[PDB]
Amino acid sequence: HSIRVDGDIILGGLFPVHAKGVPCGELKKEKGIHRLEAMLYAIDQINKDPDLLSNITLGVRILDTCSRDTYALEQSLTFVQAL
Amino acid sequence: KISGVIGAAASSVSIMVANILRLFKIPQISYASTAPELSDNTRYDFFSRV
Amino acid sequence: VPPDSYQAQAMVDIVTALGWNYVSTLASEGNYGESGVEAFTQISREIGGVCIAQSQKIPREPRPGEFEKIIKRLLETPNARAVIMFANEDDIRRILEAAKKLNQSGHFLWIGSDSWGSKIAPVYQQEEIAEGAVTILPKRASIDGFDRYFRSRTLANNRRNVWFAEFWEENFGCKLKKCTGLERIARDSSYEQEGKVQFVIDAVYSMAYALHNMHKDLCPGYIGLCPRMSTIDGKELLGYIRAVNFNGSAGTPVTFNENGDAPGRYDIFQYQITNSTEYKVIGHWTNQLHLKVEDMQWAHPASVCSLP
Ligand SMILES: N[C@H](C(=O)O)c1ccc(C(=O)O)c(C(=O)O)c1
Repeated sequence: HSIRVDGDIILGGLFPVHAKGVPCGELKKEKGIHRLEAMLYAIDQINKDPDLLSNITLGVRILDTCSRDTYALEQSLTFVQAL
Repeated sequence: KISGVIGAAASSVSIMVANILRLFKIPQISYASTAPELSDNTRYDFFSRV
Repeated sequence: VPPDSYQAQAMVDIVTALGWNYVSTLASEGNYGESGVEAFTQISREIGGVCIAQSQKIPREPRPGEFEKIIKRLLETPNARAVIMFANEDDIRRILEAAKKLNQSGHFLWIGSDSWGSKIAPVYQQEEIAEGAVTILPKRASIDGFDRYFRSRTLANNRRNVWFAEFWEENFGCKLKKCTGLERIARDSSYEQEGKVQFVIDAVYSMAYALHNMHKDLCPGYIGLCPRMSTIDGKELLGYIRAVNFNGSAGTPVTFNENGDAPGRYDIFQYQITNSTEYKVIGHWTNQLHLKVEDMQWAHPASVCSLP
């Protein structure tokens, strides 16, 4: 229920994979899947691309918003759990 | 461990605090906040006012 | 993406270019619609020359009979034929179908925001009631590399995506009738790349350069993560984020101003119905309106409060 890719510098993402329900509802094929796949593609390009962030790996921490404010607040909390 | 909060005064402050107290399930009672949008049980469920 | 103040300014410019001065607004509950309509009202008053008849608000939870009531209040002023909308797709579709039920075809002249855009769903099976609508969208282009990447994905190779199984189940209408899982995307099912994909990739690259430049300054000649760059300070990284300049995936430049905003650049579409139906580009906005009137096709109608 959360996408991990490890790396030296870690970025976070928030995308509406599911619709607003029940907290969550139906899958969004276009607004949710295409966009997170695009972020993963961009990360892969940067990592494979030389002379841009050379010898430094980018990872990802991708979460779901479910098109709601409170759910995104909880996911932001898991972003900031380190402090 | 906090079991209940005597709320804030301004409505905006109460809204901001309630968004988190909802997540951690802590009752809130306010003494001065009168915004009509705090009567919605779906979004502000642990909020009460005197 | 640019803020909605520029979109409101473009809408005012379109209205004043079309010779209209009597309009009614329509907004959905929330930050987006209300803020957009408020910006439109403030700009239109300050400039002058455009008068607003009514302002209506669509509730978040629509009670029965809401859309008919909204249409009937709009018809209380019959010289206000232009409606400026900041509304979601479902609200737009329901408003259009309520207009069709009350038989008001041709009365209203729609001007919608990026929530309308180029979407088939609001106008599907309701072409006549939504013919001639003018919409706005930030400029964008399709990316071929992402298309190759998405068409090459399978269940075996794409395992880092936790939700990919559900997408596979829904896309092909199968259960993992049953399916063997050997289906290929864009061959056995319809496919078209989403609109904001570019804006996602650009965003990622905005980090990628902003970090990189930092490592070129705070880490002179040291390869890899630095002892001082281990603690990446957010406040310092903000300046590097806001002072970037590079070419994006489409090839257009990417810049931020002092407030972290992209410059306003828009395309204008009109829904036209010929003997197929499409959204046709009729102009653009790059801090000054560039609109073609020779290529506009309505069922031009005027929205004026009284004739001279
Ligand atoms: N009910 C309103 C509100 O909802 O904000 C309110 C709340 C608190 C105060 C206060 O600080 O004493 C006041 C006031 O200025 O008298 C007004």
